[PDB]
Amino acid sequence: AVVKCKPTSPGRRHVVKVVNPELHKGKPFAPLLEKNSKSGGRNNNGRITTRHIGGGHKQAYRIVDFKRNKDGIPAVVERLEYDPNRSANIALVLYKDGERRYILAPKGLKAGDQIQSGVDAAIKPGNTLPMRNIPVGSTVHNVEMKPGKGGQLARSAGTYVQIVARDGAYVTLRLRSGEMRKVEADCRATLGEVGNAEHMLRVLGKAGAARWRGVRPTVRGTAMNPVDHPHGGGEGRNFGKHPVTPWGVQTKGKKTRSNKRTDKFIVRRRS
Amino acid sequence: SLSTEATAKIVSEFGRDANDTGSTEVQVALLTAQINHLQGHFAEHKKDHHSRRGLLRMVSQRRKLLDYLKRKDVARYTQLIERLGLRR
Amino acid sequence: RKQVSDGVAHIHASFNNTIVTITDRQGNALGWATAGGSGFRGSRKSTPFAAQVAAERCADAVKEYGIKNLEVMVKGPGPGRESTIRALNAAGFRITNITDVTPIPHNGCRPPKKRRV
Amino acid sequence: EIDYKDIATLKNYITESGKIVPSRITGTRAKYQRQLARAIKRARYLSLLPYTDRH
Amino acid sequence: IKVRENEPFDVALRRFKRSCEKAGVLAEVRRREFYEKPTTERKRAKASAVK
Amino acid sequence: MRHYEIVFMVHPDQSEQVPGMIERYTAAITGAEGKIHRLEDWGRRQLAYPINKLHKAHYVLMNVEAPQEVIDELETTFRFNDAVIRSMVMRTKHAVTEAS
RNA sequence: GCUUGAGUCUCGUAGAGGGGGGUAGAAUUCCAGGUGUAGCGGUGAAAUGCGUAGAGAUCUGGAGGAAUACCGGUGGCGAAGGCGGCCCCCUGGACGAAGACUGACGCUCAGGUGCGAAAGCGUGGGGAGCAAACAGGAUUAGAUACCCUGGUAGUCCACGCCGUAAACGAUGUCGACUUGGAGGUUGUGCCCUUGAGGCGUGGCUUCCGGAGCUAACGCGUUAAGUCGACCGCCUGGGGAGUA
RNA sequence: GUUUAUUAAAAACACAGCACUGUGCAAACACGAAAGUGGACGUAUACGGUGUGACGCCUGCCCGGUGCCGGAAGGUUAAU
Repeated sequence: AVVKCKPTSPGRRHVVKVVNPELHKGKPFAPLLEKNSKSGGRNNNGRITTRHIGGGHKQAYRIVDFKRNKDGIPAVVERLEYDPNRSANIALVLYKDGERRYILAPKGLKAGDQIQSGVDAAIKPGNTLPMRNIPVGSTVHNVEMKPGKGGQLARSAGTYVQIVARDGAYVTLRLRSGEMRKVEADCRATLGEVGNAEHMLRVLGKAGAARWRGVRPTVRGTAMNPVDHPHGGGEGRNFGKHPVTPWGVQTKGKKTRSNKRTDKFIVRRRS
Repeated sequence: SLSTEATAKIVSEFGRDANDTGSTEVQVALLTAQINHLQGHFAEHKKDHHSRRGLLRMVSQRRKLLDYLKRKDVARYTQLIERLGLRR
Repeated sequence: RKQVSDGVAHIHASFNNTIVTITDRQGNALGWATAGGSGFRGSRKSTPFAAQVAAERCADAVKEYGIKNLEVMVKGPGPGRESTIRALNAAGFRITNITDVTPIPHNGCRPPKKRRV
Repeated sequence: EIDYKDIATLKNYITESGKIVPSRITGTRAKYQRQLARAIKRARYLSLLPYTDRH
Repeated sequence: IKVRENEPFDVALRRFKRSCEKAGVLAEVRRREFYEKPTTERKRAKASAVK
Repeated sequence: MRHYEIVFMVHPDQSEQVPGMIERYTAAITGAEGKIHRLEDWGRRQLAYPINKLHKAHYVLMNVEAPQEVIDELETTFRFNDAVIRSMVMRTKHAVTEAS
């Protein structure tokens, strides 16, 4: 659960840790590891393109099954592991033919649970099926946008998607943003919601925790100069014009969505 | 509620004479079994204050019965607590 | 120029005002009238005589359609429904049945506290 | 004494709008009135009796 | 609630239009039945009435 | 084992599958070593108010003595299978008059 | 030592007693659509407001939240706060015919501990109605209000606080005795198995009333009557349940 | 903690927190004349932009002006 630290020092005064004793203490599964090198704030042109990304802890990428397959083969769940690359925890699962894979761990999943992925799979948290064998109203996660592509929606910790309706070839989904959108019914979805729902309850306590995450300091345009930001300047604190991005586009309000080939799929815009 | 077969088993176990359902050891053992079952109940169901009042009534009744048995016969009290596993 | 001759009167009566609406059997409304369009304001439109004038004007609006038989569905606590059936029967439709479809809920939503005075 | 599966007795103990008639009108006892209300609600849930006559 | 006109009829009216419970309960579900004061006052009045 | 009473309604469209699910449910109870006290099929029956905008529905009653685990599995089966519009499983008022 | 106080077991009975989950039906609101036109809404009157970009009214489909019309009761349960759709799971208490068992194991309890309406506070959700604050329009001599039109916190859920109420029956708990009538609710014995008919025995309750008590109002077998055990509280009003 | 490495180390900047707003993934946004790339082998408990700056108590009134969001009935209105 959440652990409020004793204020033995400033920086430990205001930190809440979320700790899971169920998580595996030790090395991850080495056949499903890849090299992950830091490249944020670095284009192939070498320029910073996303600001406030820099050095954090070294991390290794875990190959997680998102396009879940091996239909009809049950898999027993071994110990849940920690994943630095995402807010969610992951589960190392072992199929009956001797194949280990990494799964986005749902909320109720424990070590020893059985999961399955086919069209004959019983509907149960941790099982994935296309959304024409899944009843309307169930909360799902790790749901594809195209049939066979892999889960793109509800991958963060604690997130879920509600199956609201069925067209007959499309399935309407209420997303975590409140948006309703039409997704094809042959797209697969894992049942239940994603675990680690206490991830939003952590408070980092100090600037060093953000630096271990990998977030470089954010400078305000009011603190900058007129050459640097559209905000900036003045012989006091007040600038006094409409708030904008560093490149001039207005940032309070001003919806910026220019897609026209997916407007047929978004049904109700998020509120 | 404790089942009829369970109460019959505890009465037969803790009664050295047949049909001794009113003796202090039998009453304390019945209360202890119901207390363990209700601890298993309340772990899943916190905030059941109305049933916890009956639990505390059973705890107080068991404690008063054990106090009476300790005043009456200390050997019976020690034998009962060493076969029940309480009051450390 | 309608040949089916079956119509439904919907009388939404309330303590301020009444509304009469003649529709077909499928729910598509054909005509409507009200005490305010009849020419009464406040207490004069809360009177049941304004409901009689409203139902007469609504029947005048449906005289082009020429409905022979007319169901009646009243709704609300208004005093004007009891004159509205009488005005429609004086207009000349044959009333096959009279129905009361006022919304009597369950506890449901919380009622207001307003107008305590 | 009172079972919800038959319908003729239960329509005799409701009114035309589907409401349960009061015990002061029916003359039945309080225990049987409570059992009657429970059976009426169960039959309403299984749609053997309507909640209201409008729909 | 529901009436249907008998096929011999001289006028269309309702024979229970003043004793109907619909307008009696609608004015109460509009606002605030207390369920502890008015039932007590009504039962006290009934107990004083019947003797 | 605990006594129970299960009444469920099936689609008129899927009214030909009713003996198959009767065999399935009785097989589940007898495999979980319970017994069926009663079983009645009232067939297609007019319903008082329309649910799911649907016509008259197929009515099945059974009185069943079975463990609460297989009764819970039966109720979750009734939840997940969409051929049953409505199900009610009730413990109380057991030992009713036969064929009422 | 005893059972007669207290408790336990067998078999049943009623109940919105509590905790968790699922589901159902009216209704309100919102969205999309069909018909249709010039008003709707509100009030003692109006006006702000909605509607000429189509409101209100009627019908269809969908979404979401909250509370469960009738039953419903001078009913029921819980120590109190309190608890109302239906179904399941776990569970507390009460009562009854009959029999058995232990044998004073009992009563009260300053400190202590737990529970504790509504409003409020923290974190995370939810938000349909209602609605403090706020805004507009009325009323008025004025109106920071009563009234109307909106409307945020809140009301709802999870986990933590807070620990107060006209938390009242303004009546602390336990035990015993003391004339009566009329009902309600819930068990049981007998009679003529022929009926929701008659005669008893228990519990919980509502009203009237005799002696008695009280300053009086009134209480009156569930006492404010006659006693016993223990605890809490008061010593003129204001200051003040304040520093 | 950082800062004008060479006259200013500060109350300045940053900061954990807080809020607003954009973003349904071929995401927003950024670099790029385009391919492509970062964001991210992430997926609304995520990412960006803005302002404020632990914590405690709080954050009142004003939408007339300028922005932004929503609507298209009417007026004006380009190439054609």
